Amino acid sequence: AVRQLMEAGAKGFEIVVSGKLSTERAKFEKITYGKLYKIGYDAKNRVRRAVVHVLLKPGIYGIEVRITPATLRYSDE
Amino acid sequence: GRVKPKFIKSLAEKLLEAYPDRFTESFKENKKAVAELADIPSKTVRNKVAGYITRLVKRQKAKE
Amino acid sequence: WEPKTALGRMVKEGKIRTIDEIFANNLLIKEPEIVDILLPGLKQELLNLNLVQRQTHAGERNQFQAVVAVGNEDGYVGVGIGKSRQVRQAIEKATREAKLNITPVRRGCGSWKCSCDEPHSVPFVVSGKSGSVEVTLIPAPKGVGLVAGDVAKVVLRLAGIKDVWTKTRGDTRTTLNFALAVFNALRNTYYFKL
Amino acid sequence: IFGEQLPKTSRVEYIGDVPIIEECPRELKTLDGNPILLFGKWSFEDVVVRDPGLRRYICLKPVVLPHTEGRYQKRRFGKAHIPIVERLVNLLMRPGRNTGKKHKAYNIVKRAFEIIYYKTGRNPIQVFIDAIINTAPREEITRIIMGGIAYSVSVDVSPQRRLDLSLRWITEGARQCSFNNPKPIEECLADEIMAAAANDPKSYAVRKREELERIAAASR
RNA sequence: CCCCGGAGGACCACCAGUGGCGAAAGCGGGCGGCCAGAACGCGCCCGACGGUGAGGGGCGAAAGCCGGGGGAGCAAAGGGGAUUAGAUACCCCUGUAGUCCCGGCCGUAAACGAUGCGGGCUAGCUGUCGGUCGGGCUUAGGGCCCGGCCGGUGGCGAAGGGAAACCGUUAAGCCCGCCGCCUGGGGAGUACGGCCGCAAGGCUGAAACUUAAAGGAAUUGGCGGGGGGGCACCACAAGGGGUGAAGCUUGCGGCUUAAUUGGAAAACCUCACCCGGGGGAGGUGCAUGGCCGUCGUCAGCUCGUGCCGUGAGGUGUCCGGUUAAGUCCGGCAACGAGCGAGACCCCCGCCCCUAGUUGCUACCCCUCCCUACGGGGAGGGGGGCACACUAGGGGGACUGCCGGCGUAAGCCGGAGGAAGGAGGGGGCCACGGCAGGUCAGUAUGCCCCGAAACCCCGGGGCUGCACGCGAGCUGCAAUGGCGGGGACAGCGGGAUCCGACCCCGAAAGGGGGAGGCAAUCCCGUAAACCCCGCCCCAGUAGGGAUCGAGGGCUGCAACUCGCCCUCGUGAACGUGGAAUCCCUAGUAACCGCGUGUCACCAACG
Ligand SMILES: [Mg+2]
Ligand SMILES: [Mg+2]
Ligand SMILES: [Mg+2]
Ligand SMILES: [Mg+2]
Ligand SMILES: [Mg+2]
Ligand SMILES: [Mg+2]
Ligand SMILES: [Mg+2]
Ligand SMILES: [Mg+2]
Ligand SMILES: [Mg+2]
Ligand SMILES: [Mg+2]
Ligand SMILES: [Mg+2]
Ligand SMILES: [Mg+2]
Ligand SMILES: [Mg+2]
Ligand SMILES: [Mg+2]
Ligand SMILES: [Mg+2]
Ligand SMILES: [Mg+2]
Ligand SMILES: [Mg+2]
Ligand SMILES: [Mg+2]
Ligand SMILES: [Mg+2]
Ligand SMILES: [Mg+2]
Ligand SMILES: [Mg+2]
Ligand SMILES: [Mg+2]
Ligand SMILES: [Mg+2]
Ligand SMILES: [Mg+2]
Ligand SMILES: [Mg+2]
Ligand SMILES: [Mg+2]
Ligand SMILES: [Mg+2]
Ligand SMILES: [Mg+2]
Ligand SMILES: [Mg+2]
Ligand SMILES: [Mg+2]
Ligand SMILES: [Zn+2]
Repeated sequence: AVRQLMEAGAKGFEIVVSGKLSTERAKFEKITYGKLYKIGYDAKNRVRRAVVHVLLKPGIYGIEVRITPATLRYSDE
Repeated sequence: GRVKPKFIKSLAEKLLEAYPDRFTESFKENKKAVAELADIPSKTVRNKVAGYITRLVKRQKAKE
Repeated sequence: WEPKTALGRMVKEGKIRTIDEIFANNLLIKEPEIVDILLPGLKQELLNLNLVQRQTHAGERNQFQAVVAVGNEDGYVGVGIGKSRQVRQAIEKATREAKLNITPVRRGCGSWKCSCDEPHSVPFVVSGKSGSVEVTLIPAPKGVGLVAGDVAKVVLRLAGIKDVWTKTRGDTRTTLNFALAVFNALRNTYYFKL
Repeated sequence: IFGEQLPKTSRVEYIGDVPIIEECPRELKTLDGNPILLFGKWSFEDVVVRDPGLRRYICLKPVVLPHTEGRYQKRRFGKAHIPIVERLVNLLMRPGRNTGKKHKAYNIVKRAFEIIYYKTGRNPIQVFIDAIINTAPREEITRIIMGGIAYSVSVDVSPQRRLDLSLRWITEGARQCSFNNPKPIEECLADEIMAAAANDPKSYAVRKREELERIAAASR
């Protein structure tokens, strides 16, 4: 489910799965990429953010995805 | 303006070296040339780049 | 692939077509792509995988330390280590360093209870050491098998050795050091003044 | 002594070797050459500041009403441009129920100036300047720790700090004299300024400066 | 304290050194005598006579013991003066053994290089000591300098070795001998036996039982009453206003209670509590999602390749300058790059353009009024978009110029400039934490209540009150109170709502009702402030708690338990202990207005 992302030419993505993924204690597993703005303008306004929770056996198990496609040339050049 | 960050000086050096003859030791001509020559969608960064190219032109004339 | 480093340029241009010529003329491999070009039949195995932590103010920051052994099963072996925040790139780094550190292994007979002239065992008695694990490899008669530990057996089989007798000293439970000492002995087969 | 040039609107009055400096232009007149009168009544022309250091920070520039908008505090040493009478007005906005009541402070100062002129026959501006000169402290003490006990030690006071201390002492003496008794604040300020000008030891400012200077002389 | 004399005991300042001698312990003034042991030089003598060494010996710091002498200084024990909760210690005064000498005993020490003794081989560079040889000089000296050998003594460091620190011709390397010692920890240097000792004690030295580690070197962090640097009005300095004391509003604690609810804009409802009657607002936020707060008025975190390491890990990311910044500039086994910083996004501020159903009034005319007679003021209408305003786009400021400083990042002063050093305010909140707060916002695991949780009803309670603590309001007065008079904003809200205007009423309030679904109508002529008159230092013409009588508003309902107005009544309080909070400019402080919650009600935001 990340080679699907490399199929696209995204310069930035960030995936966070928060919950009790292995045990009864939450862990907040997260992976990320490089040139992906985190605060300011693009993030929170022009970066594709999506939060969904999935009812598994023992919890909602939140998933937050931040993506920027190959043509999101924010003001830096 | 206190200190110019990395991207300011980097853009300054690349635009000064790609076109060494389109910049002299004045600010107005420098601002005009950088607006003509680079994709500079921000007045403040354009002004900082123009001033920094002005200072390179000053030091490059001073070195000889 | 772009043949970065001039040896890679010759290897992709086909002026060097076999891996034997590099080790015959003392050529230094700086890139793994030369190894995958010249040895398409390279098998890589994950010898060890340990979790490793650094203490900080907010808690331990864990990193996987994966040890990988690469070999052609015909007298070429190498072992590499990779530390990474996640296991996949840790294994990738270990595989790349193993491919960089691949070396030829001299083989033959030499056991007193054998007479075949095949590469099934080590040609003479060799030694290797990594920290405190000392491993002496001894030529054995054909059909005996690998008489080492498990990770040593994996490294020897990848290096293309059938029978050998081992003599170890020190804590062999340090899997990284045991693997490194066995690989060190296999590389020390080339330091013998024939 | 200087090598950093100087802002314009400043003036140098070199006598002997000493470069006396004034930050404000005394010589100012209307378009017809007439003088400008403080409150329309008092002139800024004959006033003489007897302290050479204090001459640099007393802005005796002619103004009808001493009302600068509160625009000289951004820069360090900006208080040298504020007129001295407006500084007196600004130091009357206390306690907290009188903050921002510049009209009340202006009326108090105008009445005090009239009372001063009719009781002394002198220029009210001149009497106020003499009160400041007699009230400004020339020494001070500063905290020092020898290992846990905060001792004292004599130091010098810069002329700006001397002017600030004298002005604060005059205004707080007037306020304390006026609190909780039938005497009005204008009369309290008038007698305080006249006592400060005469160097009478009864005044709050003269007592405060004498106490500070004796403490400094004790803890040199 | 100074001088002049005498007596006594210890030590041998500087020179003086990883300098010397010695087997170790140990040895530091000079002269002399008697001994000892090494190094160097040698075509001297003997001819393997050597190494190590169980057992066996001899020497062996300090303290201590036995007997004698001595005793200046210091000083266990002890006495006293302090400090402390205590102080039988640490500080001060004093003080005896002891420390010194002679004879003997003791026989121990971190008695250490924690490194047994003997011999051979294995890059070097460098300080110093002794002897000797070659050259040069000469404080003409037993002197100095350079070079070689031999022998010591330090430093760095080949090969090699090591768990690593590190050793490395003074080995902990490669070898050849002999001796001593070790075999997880505790029990335990304990018990018993023996020997030695005047004694203290010493040497030698277990097991039962108990235990799963004890331990070495190094890495990251955390911490420190170790060191250094940087920064911050949630720090200090310089200041301003305060809170802490009184009365009152309010929140938590406690007490009381049927209940005073559960957590960390209240009469019904809300509501979850109590009395009575007819799916979870039940737990676990240590199961969780999301959100949020704080670390974080931070600058940090990481990666690619390389490099050091067996490894955990380092480097880069460290040093010097620089500042908001891990911002840069210059040196480095680093060279680049990325998220955070910035940039970026709104709003304020100056200029330009476009625009004038609304908003502006210069220019006009008609009317009313006044007229010192010149003229003026007010209203309606016209004309216009000039001014102002409204809104969309653009420009402008960039250390740009100058002087100084600096390799250069960049800093200070000055001009000019609407605006000068990130122009001013705010947003966006890195990686990872705070077993941070929220199953009472929604959601969800599990575990329970199971025709019982229901946002059912009626009443009460959350409003109970000895008291503690936190945040506030209005005061103590005269820079004031009261009474008249004159003003001057900006947001913002308005639908059955805002409400002009009109009438009634002393007030609160009541009746009718234009216009406005918004630059058009309305809330809306704000208060502080200025002006004039009364009060005059007093618990008062300050203060407005408490209480009595009465009149209204909302609502189904006003007692518990609402809000407003009139008349009367006039408490504490005279500026508040220890302590403590916030704040750097249109800011603090004061003043009011709109609005959120809202049938009504704001001392709150
Ligand atoms: Mg009074
Ligand atoms: Mg011997
Ligand atoms: Mg013996
Ligand atoms: Mg002794
Ligand atoms: Mg004695
Ligand atoms: Mg004594
Ligand atoms: Mg020892
Ligand atoms: Mg060892
Ligand atoms: Mg060494
Ligand atoms: Mg023993
Ligand atoms: Mg015994
Ligand atoms: Mg540390
Ligand atoms: Mg302070
Ligand atoms: Mg109070
Ligand atoms: Mg009721
Ligand atoms: Mg370095
Ligand atoms: Mg309550
Ligand atoms: Mg009640
Ligand atoms: Mg009042
Ligand atoms: Mg108050
Ligand atoms: Mg009153
Ligand atoms: Mg108005
Ligand atoms: Mg109103
Ligand atoms: Mg009274
Ligand atoms: Mg009543
Ligand atoms: Mg009621
Ligand atoms: Mg009344
Ligand atoms: Mg009283
Ligand atoms: Mg107070
Ligand atoms: Mg409303
Ligand atoms: Zn064979």
